[PDB]
Amino acid sequence: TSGPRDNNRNKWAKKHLKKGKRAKNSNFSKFLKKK
Amino acid sequence: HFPININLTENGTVVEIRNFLGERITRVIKCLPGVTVSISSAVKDEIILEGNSLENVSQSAANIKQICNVRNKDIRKFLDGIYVSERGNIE
Amino acid sequence: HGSLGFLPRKRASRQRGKVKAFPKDDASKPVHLTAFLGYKAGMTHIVRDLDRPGSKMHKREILEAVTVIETPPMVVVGVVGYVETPRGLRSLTTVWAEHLSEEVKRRFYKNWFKSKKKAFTKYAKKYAESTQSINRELERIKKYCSVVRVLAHTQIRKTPLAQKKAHLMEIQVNGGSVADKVEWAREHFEKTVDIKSTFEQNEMIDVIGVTRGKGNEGNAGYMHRTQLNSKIYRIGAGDDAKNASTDFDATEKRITPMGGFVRYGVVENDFVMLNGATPGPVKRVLTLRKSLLTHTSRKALEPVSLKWIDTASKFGHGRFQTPAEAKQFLGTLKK
Amino acid sequence: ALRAQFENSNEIGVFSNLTNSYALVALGGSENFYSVFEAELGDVVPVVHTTIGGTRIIGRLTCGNRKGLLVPSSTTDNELQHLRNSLPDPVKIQRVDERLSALGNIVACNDYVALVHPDIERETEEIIADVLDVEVFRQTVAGNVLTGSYCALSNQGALVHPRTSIQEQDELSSLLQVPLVAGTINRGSDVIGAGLVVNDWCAFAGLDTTATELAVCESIFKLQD
Amino acid sequence: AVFKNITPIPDVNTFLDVVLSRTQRKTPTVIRSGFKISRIRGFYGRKVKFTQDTITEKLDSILQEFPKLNDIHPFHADLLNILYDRDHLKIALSQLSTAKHLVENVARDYIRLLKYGDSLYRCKQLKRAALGRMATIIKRQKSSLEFLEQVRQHLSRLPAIDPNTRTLLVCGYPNVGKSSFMNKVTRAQVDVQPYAFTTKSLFVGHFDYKYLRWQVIDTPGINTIEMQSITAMAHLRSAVLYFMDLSEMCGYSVAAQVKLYHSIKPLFANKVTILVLNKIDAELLQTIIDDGNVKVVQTSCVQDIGVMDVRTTACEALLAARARPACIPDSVKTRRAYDANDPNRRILARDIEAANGGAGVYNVELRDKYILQDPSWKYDRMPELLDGKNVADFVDPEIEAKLLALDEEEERLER
Amino acid sequence: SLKKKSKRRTTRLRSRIEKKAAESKRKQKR
Amino acid sequence: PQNEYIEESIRKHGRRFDHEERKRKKAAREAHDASLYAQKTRGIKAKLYQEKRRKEKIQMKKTIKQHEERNAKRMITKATFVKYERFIRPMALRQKKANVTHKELGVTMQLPIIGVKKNPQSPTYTQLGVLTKGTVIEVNVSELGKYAQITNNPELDGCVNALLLT
Amino acid sequence: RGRGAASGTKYRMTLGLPVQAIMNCADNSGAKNLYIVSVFGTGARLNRLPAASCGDMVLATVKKGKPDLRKKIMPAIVVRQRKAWRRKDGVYLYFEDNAGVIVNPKGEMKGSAITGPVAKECADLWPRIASNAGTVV
RNA sequence: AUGUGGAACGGGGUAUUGUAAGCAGCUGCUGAGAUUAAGCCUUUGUUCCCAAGAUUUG
RNA sequence: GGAAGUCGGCAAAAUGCCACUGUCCCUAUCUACUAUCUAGCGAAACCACAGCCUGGGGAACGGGCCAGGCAAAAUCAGCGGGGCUUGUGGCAGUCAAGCGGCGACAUUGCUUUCCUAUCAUACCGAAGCAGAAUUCGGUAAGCGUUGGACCCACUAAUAGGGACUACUGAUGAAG
RNA sequence: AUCAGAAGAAAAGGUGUUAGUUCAUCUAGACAGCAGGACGGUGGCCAUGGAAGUCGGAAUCCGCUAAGGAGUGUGUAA
Repeated sequence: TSGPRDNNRNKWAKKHLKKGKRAKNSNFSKFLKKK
Repeated sequence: HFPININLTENGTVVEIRNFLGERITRVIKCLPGVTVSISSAVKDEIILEGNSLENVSQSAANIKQICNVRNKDIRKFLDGIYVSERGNIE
Repeated sequence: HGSLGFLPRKRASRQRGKVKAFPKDDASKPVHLTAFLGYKAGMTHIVRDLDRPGSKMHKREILEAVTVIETPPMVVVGVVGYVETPRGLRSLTTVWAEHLSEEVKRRFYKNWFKSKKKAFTKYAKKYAESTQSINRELERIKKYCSVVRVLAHTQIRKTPLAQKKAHLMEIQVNGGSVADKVEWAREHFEKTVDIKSTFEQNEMIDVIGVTRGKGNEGNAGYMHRTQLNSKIYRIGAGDDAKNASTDFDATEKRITPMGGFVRYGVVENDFVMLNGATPGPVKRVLTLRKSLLTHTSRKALEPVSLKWIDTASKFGHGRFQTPAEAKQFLGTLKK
Repeated sequence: ALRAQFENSNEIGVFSNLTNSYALVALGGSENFYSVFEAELGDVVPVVHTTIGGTRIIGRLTCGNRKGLLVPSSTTDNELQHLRNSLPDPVKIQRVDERLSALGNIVACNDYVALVHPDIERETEEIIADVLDVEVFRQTVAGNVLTGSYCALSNQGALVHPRTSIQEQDELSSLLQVPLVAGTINRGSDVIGAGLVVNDWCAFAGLDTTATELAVCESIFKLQD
Repeated sequence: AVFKNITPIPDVNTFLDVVLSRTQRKTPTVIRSGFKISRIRGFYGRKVKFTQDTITEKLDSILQEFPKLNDIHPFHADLLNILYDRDHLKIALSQLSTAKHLVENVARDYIRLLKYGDSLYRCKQLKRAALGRMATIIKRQKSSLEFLEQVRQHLSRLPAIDPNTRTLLVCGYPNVGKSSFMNKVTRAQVDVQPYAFTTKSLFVGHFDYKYLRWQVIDTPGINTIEMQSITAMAHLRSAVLYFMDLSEMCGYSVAAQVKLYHSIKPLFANKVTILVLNKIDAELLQTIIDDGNVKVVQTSCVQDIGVMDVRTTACEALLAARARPACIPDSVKTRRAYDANDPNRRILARDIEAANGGAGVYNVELRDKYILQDPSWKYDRMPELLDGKNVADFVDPEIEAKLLALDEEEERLER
Repeated sequence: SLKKKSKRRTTRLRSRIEKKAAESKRKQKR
Repeated sequence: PQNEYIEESIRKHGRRFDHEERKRKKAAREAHDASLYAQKTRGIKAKLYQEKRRKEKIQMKKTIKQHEERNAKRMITKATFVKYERFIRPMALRQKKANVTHKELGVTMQLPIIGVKKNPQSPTYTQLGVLTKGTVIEVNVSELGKYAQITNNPELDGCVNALLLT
Repeated sequence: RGRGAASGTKYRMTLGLPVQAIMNCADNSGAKNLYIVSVFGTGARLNRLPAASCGDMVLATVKKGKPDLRKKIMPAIVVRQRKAWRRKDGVYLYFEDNAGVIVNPKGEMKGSAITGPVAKECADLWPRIASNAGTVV
């Protein structure tokens, strides 16, 4: 089993955070922010 | 069997590698500063790395080679990957 | 055995859960709040369509236990600026508003009745007659300070409780520049910030509270805890008679169960429906914060469509959601 | 004929249903299974991506023909509402409040003749005739009551246990007015209904079925033209 | 007989190092003079016992994994004598067993003597005297372990010939067109070069015909290679498919090939011989044809024709030796089979997947295929409940008229 | 320490090192 | 796969592209690797390398030396052999055969122990047949009744290694 | 042989049948009783008697049955359960009697027709049992 | 330390139980009746209490 | 679920091979009493002096010595804690680096916490390692190492070893 | 000195460093680095499917020489 402390699990976790996966968190806060 | 797909971005300072050995992991590398990667047409499916600093060009050539290493297979039979062919100068 | 990460197992030195960490500030993002403060009214259960690909009940109905906490809109009553120092963050200055309501003034006394109610008299007096000192202090914050945290207090008056001392805490302000935070803070003095403008019904927040005191078994319970990855299902408005009505239910109803929430009361304010358990018993103030980190696990991204919410009688074995339906089914009583 | 598997399971008679008018496949699992069915019947009959009672075994949980489809009482109102919306008008859909809920394991039907697990209730027999518009015979295959799973049947043929006697095959074929074959599938898997799904023009079998059986089904069900 | 499952043999030095390293690492190490003599005795006996178990465990693995020449099918048994000299292999396998008991006896002896150890040193030397002896016992089989490893190395390379299934053995003179037939029939790639003895050993290849699998086992031409070919033909239920160089382009006289076929006829007895006339496009033949068993099939080796016909003839010889109106839709009669190349094939849900995120990410729109009057409402949510009552129980296409036929009635009751 | 052992030899070692050195010298003399 | 399938693959597809470079560099740097291995390693693995390097050094010295030459409780606590038997003689300590090596012939011969002649330790040991160092023992030499002297310690070695008195 | 050929994956559910428990034979293979001796897929939980549930595989001995099926411990699938278990739908289920079927390690059951109700879970996991099931609720 | 103050009852809601006596001819008054905060919700219902004492505090 | 706990039907339960049972999986809840606190009454054993810890002090290394770690009143309730050694046998002859007759390797004769010396999980190098599976070796103690009478299964694996003060909670005067 | 330093393992090993001792070539060009030659009888003889110096057994000789070993390894079925 690959452990969550793995540097490559952490590396690919990063690339998920740089797709539309995080874009749906960037403008997602902008929703409230115009209110 | 599987063609190695290469995409070039930022005038060739970042390389994207696809379909290596059938893997669907996107092997992406950022070239060291002063290194430009281009795909040459005179010879099929080979890459030209141009730069001013030998250290950065050579290390970038090393980085690409070690990214696409065959794993758990045999070097004897699965001899697939990216290898450095020639080490020369612009003129 | 027992985890060693949660010792010394001793009673929490606080009642309101302390936010020991705030999300990293990024100037590319513009200004927003990062936390909130609610009261655990109780929990119910729901029925939901599950849109998780690959899950064995993709596009199938499940049943989920949800925690309902009431969050009347918090009122911003101050701004504080922390300065980076080699010895750590240090609160440089603090600025307040003019009209600090009696709810938050009670927080400054152990006996509000016997006091002379003398809190913030000189400050408010000098606030009106000479605003240059306030301008100077805000100038200091936007010139030196790097972390801007606003005093906000909850309107415990609206809650169906017996407490009257409002709760007070420091919400950090992530977004923009330090000047932008101070402008945002100054534009929200004496105004209220609503939870609809802080959380949006689908994100995944971290819940902080103090556990229910089980007693002495060393000390057991009444510990400070932090649930992570608690997902909002529905942010309801207290003004609408549809806050417990879904699109698959209609049936005009309110989130408060038949007979009022057990040992809490009737929720008539803005509320939040989190999933699963939350620390602490009912009527204990909980803290809600945005997740410290971006994790786009599919559970944190998938949308939610509640099919039906339960308002049966939690005080026993309820079997009727609304008093109208109970009358329709049961024969006409002698009354 | 085709070799196809659901996930990594050869029993595609369990995970899907197919008639002359429609095709029901499991949900949420392999959409590759939906692609397989769509590749041969996508432009001809509807291919419904459905579930019965929150399960992927809809093939063994329903029974139907080109005319009508039946579901057990365990199916939800939501799933039944889904099926009727997706399915076209000429196909009737009904809830069979019947003794043995698994309709696929007890009833194997075509457009004209159906074979049922003798242990069914009379009202179920009446509605099957009313809905399916077929003659109902309360018989058994190879001495086994599970007609639907041990007798893969279509408009142009049928397959049964290799064990059943020759006189039994002749009796079933004559009473079915159709050629019949006592064959195997999936390398000795005797659940012919659970391994083979057949319409009057196409048929699907598990990946583990060898070529000898595939030739046999091709001959009996005459898909070559 | 898949001989690939045999563990690889160490080369003595590694064998001792692996055994000794395991004893040091897995058993205790520290002891003092002041400990009770029973504990001192128990400690060193554990090492002596442990190494014996390690040595025997390794040795038994060899003795069990290797194939017992007597108990196997005489095809592979006769193949192994020509390759490996069954006596030498049996002598090698037996020596390791004599080794296996010898280590056991020494271990039993020194454990037995160690019960009388009086001081830490005297037990120390019996343990050393032990470890030396089982070390010296093993060192004597250097030739045996090396021989077995070479035998193992070549065993894993051998192809698992199929004796039970129907087979078509091919034999003849070298470079007589047998390689071309094997390449055209079997999917295996056997190197074909003008150099003689290219078929160093047997090459097995499976082929599918008449909905059945047939194993074609090409044999070396004709000596060690000739002996292997003779043994393969000796015990193998297969049809002889000898290819005769009619055009003599193989470098051998036609009379010489006929003489070789006549000599091999004793081995070809009780078999369906084939009189393949190789290089037909490119005397003794009548005598060979007089047998009758061999079927005269012309083979145009230069023109590359007749290979399929020869295979069909051989397979046939081997087989000899051994109201319901199905209203199919009109679209079915003109349906284009989905093949990926042509764009014609309508897109499939598998392809809509890969564009839209793949497995586990793409959410199939279940509502996307309802036959409905409108494709906009195609994502609407239908009411399910209202006031204790289900919406489902009331859905009636004419329900509005039941509601109007009402309105008169209540208006009657109020009046 | 920084090591896997202690550099300060306990007085037993300061005691028996010298005598065992003395026995060594006596052995060469014999 | 059949026979030398990898050899066929090498023949028909070639070896790895940089294989010669990798092996040449590996053949280039083991000199540095050996010294790094000799200086950093500690313990048994160090000691084994210590003794094996001396093996190769002495060997290479000899092969090169050959080169210019070409150019130019009452129980028995010792092994025993078979009132007077007051002590207990275990069957474990019992010894019957000995490895007697002839002096002139220089061959270690497996000979049964006919009897014990005299034990230098004490007459009781000789009477009890206690095998010790320096004890004379008579064995049958028909296949070679002759005396011999024990050149080993049967108590420790566990084998009766003796030299013929001839 | 555990979790083998069980199609998808099983949701967690309450543990009903610990080791050394008696279940009825559910199919017409010829058996009457089964005896649990071991449970597949149990970890190193100290002093935890392995327990079975619907759709689980256990090594079983035919306590009461014809001698040919006896004398050979072999896996069996627990098809029913008496302890109350909750579906992910939320409803709580329980049957009258603990029942199990006799199955080979591959997944094909050795019976020909199973008797009575079938757990909807095991019908989902095991297509072979779903092939040979009478009524599933 | 006089107020959407607090308390004691009471009403309503929610609940647990299972139809109270008596009357009339098993049936109906009777999902009645009883209990309901002691760690349930609420109260324009009635009444009272509180606009204190002691101590320690630069 | 019904002997899987335990050397085990110990004790209850079942009545006054089958069957029952909280022995166990796995404990949970409820009742009384002790218990705690308050008013009163009120001992004795014991006592050189005292009471933090690591290493060292020839021994016996200790509570006092030495070198360090450190160290902030008063208390309340629980718990009783107090330079060895290893992986490689013995006899005989042959060399022979060399030293002063030995002679080195080699040759021939016969017979709770901690440790890593890692079982599993992570990575790594080699092997006829095609794939799968596996073998050997290296870094590695983060993390697991089971359930029943040498066995018989599960399991990824079922690796080898060492050993008054403190502790746990609760108040608390004070710059 | 990736855990330097302030008689027991001990004998040995280190492409660590610094000094010495005894031998070697060296402007007839030292060592290394490079260009080139590194031959022709001869594929010497048994040995063999195929062994041409380099799977394997004895010599292992000769013409040119400034030099080419019946051959130092890799390698090729050869």
